[PDB]
Amino acid sequence: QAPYLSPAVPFSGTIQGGLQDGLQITVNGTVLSSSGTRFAVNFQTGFSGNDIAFHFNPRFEDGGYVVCNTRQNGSWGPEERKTHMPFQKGMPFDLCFLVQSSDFKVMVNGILFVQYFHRVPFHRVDTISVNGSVQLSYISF
Ligand SMILES: CC(=O)N[C@@H]1[C@@H](O)[C@H](O[C@@H]2O[C@H](CO)[C@H](O)[C@H](O[C@@H]3O[C@H](CO)[C@@H](O[C@@H]4O[C@H](CO)[C@H](O)[C@H](O)[C@H]4O)[C@H](O)[C@H]3NC(C)=O)[C@H]2O)[C@@H](CO)O[C@H]1O
Repeated sequence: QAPYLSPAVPFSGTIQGGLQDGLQITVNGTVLSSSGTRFAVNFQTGFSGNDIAFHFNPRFEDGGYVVCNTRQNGSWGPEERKTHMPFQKGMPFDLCFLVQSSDFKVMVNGILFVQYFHRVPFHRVDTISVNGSVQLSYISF
């Protein structure tokens, strides 16, 4: 599938034929230096945002942490927080999401940062959305 180039934020877009084992999604952009304190990459089913299989949510708050979570039928589940901020405000980033059968792995700037085990079946998620304090250069597959 062709990449989305300079998509405006907030973004959503379709992942052609859905998430698959071994699919790698790159999100390349810049964290804004002073336009808020959080951003999110969401892997979801459709365009509603009520069923987000994997919400990856860096927060430049309390010194900085990343929330990983799942929204199901409009309900957020138990957060998995990573008390490690691998981003810097104002700086470019390259995020890579590797879909595996049991989990997502998230590489930040080349290096595995977090592992999130599937809470809902992944082959059904077909949409990426991005919101918050970021500018995007591209999303590639
Ligand atoms: C200590 C503790 O338990 N803390 C809890 C808080 O962390 C918690 O905050 C919520 O946490 C969830 C993850 O658990 C999300 O980060 C929530 O933020 C919301 O995220 C959604 C999805 O990204 C976002 O909606 C999207 O917005 C875009 C455009 O911007 C568009 O409208 C899409 O349609 C939509 O999906 C939403 O805006 C965002 N809201 C905020 C305020 O960030 C986060 O609130 C709270 C509440 O559960 O509970 C604490 O106790």
